[PDB]
Amino acid sequence: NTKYNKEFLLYLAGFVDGDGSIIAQIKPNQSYKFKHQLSLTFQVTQKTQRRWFLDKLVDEIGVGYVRDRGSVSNYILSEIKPLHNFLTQLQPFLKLKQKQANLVLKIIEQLPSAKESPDKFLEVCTWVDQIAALNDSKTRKTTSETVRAVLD
Amino acid sequence: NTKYNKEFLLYLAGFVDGDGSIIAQIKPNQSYKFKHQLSLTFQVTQKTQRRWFLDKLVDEIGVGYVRDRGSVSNYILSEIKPLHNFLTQLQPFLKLKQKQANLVLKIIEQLPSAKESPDKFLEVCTWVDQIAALNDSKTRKTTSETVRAVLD
DNA sequence: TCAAAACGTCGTAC
DNA sequence: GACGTTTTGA
DNA sequence: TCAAAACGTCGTAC
DNA sequence: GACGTTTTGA
Ligand SMILES: [Mg+2]
Ligand SMILES: [Mg+2]
Ligand SMILES: [Mg+2]
Ligand code: NA
Repeated sequence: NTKYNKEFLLYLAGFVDGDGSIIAQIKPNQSYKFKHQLSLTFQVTQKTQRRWFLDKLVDEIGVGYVRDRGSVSNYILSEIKPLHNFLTQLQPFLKLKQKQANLVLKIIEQLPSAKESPDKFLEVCTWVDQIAALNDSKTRKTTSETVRAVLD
Repeated sequence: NTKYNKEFLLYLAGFVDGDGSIIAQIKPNQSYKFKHQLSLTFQVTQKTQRRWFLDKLVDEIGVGYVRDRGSVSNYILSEIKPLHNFLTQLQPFLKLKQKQANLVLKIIEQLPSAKESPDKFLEVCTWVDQIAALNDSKTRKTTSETVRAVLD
């Protein structure tokens, strides 16, 4: 796992606290044992005319990709291992999004265990609730309650 | 002149590039010799529920203030001397807003001479045009062209 | 006559 | 910014 | 059954 | 985020 430079992390942390997102999702999906996917995403959003900025992020992070949705574009990192490595290093410098970052870390490390028991899986969905609670969440639909209602 | 930590400036630069604004305005105002005020503003916006972040900033920058504006709040720095001192030190770390930062500095250093001649005043106004051209400017009204007419 | 503050509005870029 | 639904390709 | 990508919309918080 | 109009107080 690559070691990121501190100056880079410091600036990136600031910019993430401003225009980034640390996202956790429970995605209803019939092909999973517990009928839901656990989905983590690190994202940085910027007007497409400045997507060169996001393209640099890819070079500097060395992983992830940029997707253009129209007037706006996103840097995206969803790969679990690279995500853990990156957040572990960024986390210390976050001020607005530190708890979310850490909750993500906690979730990733427990995934293996969440696969085993419906209970441990339900607990983990709770951590996702905390992430969403900390964020400026407005259009969320699938929660730990949703999972509890399905595991029956 | 108060001298800021690099760790501080690096994180703040990222956050500014994200959620900050470097604003230059020509404010129509009859009480001025050229019938407009030159206004410089450094601004950071954030949901009012995260005020404390902005309030911390005031302590850390040691100058400026926070204004709650309903559901959103703002850190503001308008005083010219601290603004020059702060921007001079922040500028090396901005990626998105570095050019307007340098333009603000130039304007500040020229203000005195700009008050002497309408021609120099006009030129300075063209630099504020440049700052607005760099920003995601959408509702601008007063430009150097409008100053130009008035001085006629 | 000026620097600075007070207060308000708009259209996205998050 | 922070979600959503559905598809891919193991 | 899964990790990850593809693709889309909502409601502000810039 | 990035403007706008109007007021304060030396
Ligand atoms: Mg923000
Ligand atoms: Mg931004
Ligand atoms: Mg923003
Ligand atoms: Na904006």
